[PDB]
Amino acid sequence: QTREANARAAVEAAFEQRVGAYYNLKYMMSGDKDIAPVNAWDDGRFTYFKFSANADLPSIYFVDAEGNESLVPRTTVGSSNNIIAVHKVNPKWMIRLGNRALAIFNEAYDPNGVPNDTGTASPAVRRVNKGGN
Amino acid sequence: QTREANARAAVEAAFEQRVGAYYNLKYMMSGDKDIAPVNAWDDGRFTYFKFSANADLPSIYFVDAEGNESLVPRTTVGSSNNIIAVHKVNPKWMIRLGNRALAIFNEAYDPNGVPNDTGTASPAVRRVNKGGN
Amino acid sequence: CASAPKPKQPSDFNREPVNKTVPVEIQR
Amino acid sequence: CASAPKPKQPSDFNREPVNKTVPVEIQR
Amino acid sequence: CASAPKPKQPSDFNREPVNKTVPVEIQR
Amino acid sequence: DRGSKVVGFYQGGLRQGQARIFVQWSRIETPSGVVINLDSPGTGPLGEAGLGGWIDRHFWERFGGAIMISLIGDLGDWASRQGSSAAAEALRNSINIPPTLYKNQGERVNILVARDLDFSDVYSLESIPTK
Amino acid sequence: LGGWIDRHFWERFGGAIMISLIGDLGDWASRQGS
Amino acid sequence: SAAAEALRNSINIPPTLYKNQGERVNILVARDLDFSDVYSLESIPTK
Amino acid sequence: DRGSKVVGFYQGGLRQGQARIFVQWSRIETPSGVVINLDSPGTGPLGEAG
Repeated sequence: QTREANARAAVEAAFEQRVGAYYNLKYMMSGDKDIAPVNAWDDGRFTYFKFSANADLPSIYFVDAEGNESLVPRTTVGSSNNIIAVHKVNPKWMIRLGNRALAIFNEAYDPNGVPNDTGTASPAVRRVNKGGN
Repeated sequence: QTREANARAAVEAAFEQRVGAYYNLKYMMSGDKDIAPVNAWDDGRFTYFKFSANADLPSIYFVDAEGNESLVPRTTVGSSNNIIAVHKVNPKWMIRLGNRALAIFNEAYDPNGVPNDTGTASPAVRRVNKGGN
Repeated sequence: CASAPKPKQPSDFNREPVNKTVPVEIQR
Repeated sequence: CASAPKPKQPSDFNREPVNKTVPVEIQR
Repeated sequence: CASAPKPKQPSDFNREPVNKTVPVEIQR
Repeated sequence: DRGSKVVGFYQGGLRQGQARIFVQWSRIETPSGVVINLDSPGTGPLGEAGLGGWIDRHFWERFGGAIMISLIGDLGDWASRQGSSAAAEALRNSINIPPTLYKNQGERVNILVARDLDFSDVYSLESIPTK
Repeated sequence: LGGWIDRHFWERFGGAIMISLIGDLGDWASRQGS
Repeated sequence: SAAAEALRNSINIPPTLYKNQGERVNILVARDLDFSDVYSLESIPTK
Repeated sequence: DRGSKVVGFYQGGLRQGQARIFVQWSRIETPSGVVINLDSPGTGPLGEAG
């Protein structure tokens, strides 16, 4: 019971560390600017769209090379739930809210990115196989 | 049990205390002035419409950038139930009662707003995760 | 050929301030 | 003869940076 | 008359090496 | 909170003359992990029951067999006369095709809460000390 | 509660109207053989 | 009528769908998937 | 993980007027050996049922 609590504390410390990361800020937008984020970046693993306090949180879609949109998994982070973090780095993004649309462009797309050798969202936490078997 | 009653007393005090709010009063109207409020303002988080004592309370709708109306949740506050608090700040509203319609305009719209870091309607009270799990 | 009508749209001509005096819930 | 309409395609004319400032989440 | 369409055939014009660099899994 | 994932389902399809599908929203998950079973009706942006979009009434699938059968019969009669019912069966067999509704991604909808939702076991309030 | 009523005139009668008209037009063309 | 007979006996042939290989699809997770028995997390020591 | 293999099935065929078939995905298999029974619907790239 004790060594597991220690491991949990270490894991939370390591996740909250968030050290040695590089941020891409070269994002452009064009479309219905009234649903635009106030900030968009990515750290090579996830893409973050930050929205103001009065803005409705829109739906965000993944655009491929031919222009077809597709769903991408999402998590809402931030102190006020103001940041939509999508789990992919992409060159183009689609934001929709009702009958408005805004296109977000990644102007520094890195086709390689950082490999996920650990199985978590952090390089300092390892996902290990408990199930054995 | 003692700390819970103390917590409840402090929470009521902090909700009533009401410090540090800015008020927008730059609101204009056009349409059927018979169903009009006597006063409209907002505190950055909610929008308030005061109606007189001899006035029927109308229905209020959210108007988006394209003209479409949609429902918004509503609270009726004030000592004599004369104030309608909608839970949103928006540049345009629509007041409808029967076949009369009135457009309300926020002439000082603040797209940023003020973030909700606490989970409550006041910065002096915090919503905390009791359920654990 | 016929679709449901729309609710009345208010005229956009007689635009005037809502507030002719400051509310007292603002403590003023 | 008719198919379901696509959603609105945004116009590619008013292209501008998203970031007017630097987010505080970047610690900047 | 109408049959099931075939998937897109890749072009044969822009033929180029896959391996710009030697993979590291070759231990090279 | 905002950004909470609501999950729902529909079934049964449309009937002739209908342009809205009943959608039931089943559960919502808050970004902080709160989960509540709301079994509520899904409505449009102004609370009209069902989700509605663009309707495909399948005109050609319903009527083209009968139309073509009639045209072939009439052209055959024209040719035979120029020497010097199947249509009703096709219609009977392909007339009852229910419509299909298409609704785009990113549209606004409402959930009208059908039951009281109680959050007393997962939240509590604490006053924030000043200064 | 009452409001505006869509009676679905076309969804109810257009199939019959169109079938009748196409039958009549085909008949007219077949008559126009000579 | 022979033509009406043939139509009556061959008019209901359900359609066939062809989807090519390599196309993109989703899976909408219908239930909560619990991974607590097969993984665990540990902190990687610095350096 | 990525590269996990999902297995599903369809049945029943189509009706007239239908252009989508219902697919149920049944089990996914992680490249490290984790099998979980997700009996979920298979949709299109944007969530269209079937």
